[PDB]
Amino acid sequence: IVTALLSLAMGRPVRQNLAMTGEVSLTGKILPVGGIKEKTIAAKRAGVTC
Amino acid sequence: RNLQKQVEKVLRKSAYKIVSGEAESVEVTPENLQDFVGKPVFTVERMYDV
Repeated sequence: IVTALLSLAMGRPVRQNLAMTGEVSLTGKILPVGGIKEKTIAAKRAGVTC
Repeated sequence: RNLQKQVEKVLRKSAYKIVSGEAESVEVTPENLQDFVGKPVFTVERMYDV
């Protein structure tokens, strides 16, 4: 969501085929998320490279 | 109480690894412990550094 807004703020598209995930806590220190194997297989299925 | 459940679970899986597995004497260790209960629940976050 953050990177979404930021892209919109400047109009620059995000670099293509870039998936990401995480959590942010009002100062940007990303925090762990769980279940990573399932998101991993989904990303491999979608062809996203990064 | 809840510790009691994890202890008995570690034991019973040792039992099945005795009865017909490829183990004559289990000896749980921190590296192989992951197999016996799977992914950790709680973490040691230390959400920030300074």
